[PDB]
Amino acid sequence: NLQNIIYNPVIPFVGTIPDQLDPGTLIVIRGHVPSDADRFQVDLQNGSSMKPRADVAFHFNPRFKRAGCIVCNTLINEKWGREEITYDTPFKREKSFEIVIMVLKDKFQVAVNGKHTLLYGHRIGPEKIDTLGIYGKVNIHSIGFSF
Ligand SMILES: CC(=O)N[C@@H]1[C@@H](O)[C@H](O[C@@H]2O[C@H](CO)[C@H](O)[C@H](O[C@]3(C(=O)O)C[C@H](O)[C@@H](NC(C)=O)[C@H]([C@H](O)[C@H](O)CO)O3)[C@H]2O)[C@@H](CO)O[C@H]1O
Ligand SMILES: [Cl-]
Repeated sequence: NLQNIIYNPVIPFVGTIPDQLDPGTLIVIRGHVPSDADRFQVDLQNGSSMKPRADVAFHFNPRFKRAGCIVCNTLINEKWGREEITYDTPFKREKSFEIVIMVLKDKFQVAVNGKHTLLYGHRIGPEKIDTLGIYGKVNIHSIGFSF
């Protein structure tokens, strides 16, 4: 079932993932976007090194300026790849949310508040993911895993 690794963590949060993200694994993140929020990110990482900066297999980046959007990308050897921008974003300032990330064989599937939001094909073997980090202006109520 779901095994939360932490509640109301101080942001930025960087934690180690208890088990390998094998296809079928779910990542559940419940939080809230503060009214003065410009953006925030959830990064599935390979290690928690800050320098050199640890690779980010999956960069889930909601942005709030203008109409808003969600930028997804991958950071390999401290270099960002091709961005995959999703314009149909459900995130809003002053609103709560539950993010469910499904780890499939060839990609991540993300749904927010029960509604499908986006897909992102693996650019790095998901098996190299052992750390989860949450940065930016966002309040997190919980982070859990379903292996
Ligand atoms: C072409 C275009 O649309 N403009 C891009 C612009 O999107 C891009 O912004 C960066 O986008 C990546 C994802 O592709 C990340 O979202 C970057 O966010 C972070 C990061 O994690 O790297 C957030 C982090 O907090 C920032 N660190 C600091 C010091 O505050 C870093 C940092 O500012 C940048 O890495 C410096 O380059 O960004 C987000 O900045 C930019 C930069 O790649 O390039 C335009 O062309
Ligand atoms: Cl797949």
